[PDB]
Amino acid sequence: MAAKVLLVEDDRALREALSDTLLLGGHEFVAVDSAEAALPVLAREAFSLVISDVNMPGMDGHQLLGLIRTRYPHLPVLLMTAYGAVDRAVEAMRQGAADYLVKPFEARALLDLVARHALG
Ligand SMILES: [Ca+2]
Repeated sequence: MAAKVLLVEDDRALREALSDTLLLGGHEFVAVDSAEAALPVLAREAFSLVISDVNMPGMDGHQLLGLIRTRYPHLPVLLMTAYGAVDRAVEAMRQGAADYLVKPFEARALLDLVARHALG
């Protein structure tokens, strides 16, 4: 029943709360703080789902998205952001993001997102 979730979030505080929720739902995860840190991990381990922040000190989530859609065509990706914008949400969906999330969102919503979108 478990999913293995890659979590990409530069905010310490939100990263830990999201990890706490994932565990609550019986889910394996790896948490990194940058898209640049996510790429080595994506080549080491298979994941059922990627959840990435959009605004990060480095490569941004839209660039990580297009990069995951290239190398891992099977991998669902959720984008989350504090600064939502309609045009960029449209572009992420057009590129095959599973969802485009404006922060914040309750822990039970994140577990429903994983169930709706993770492989398995
Ligand atoms: Ca950020």
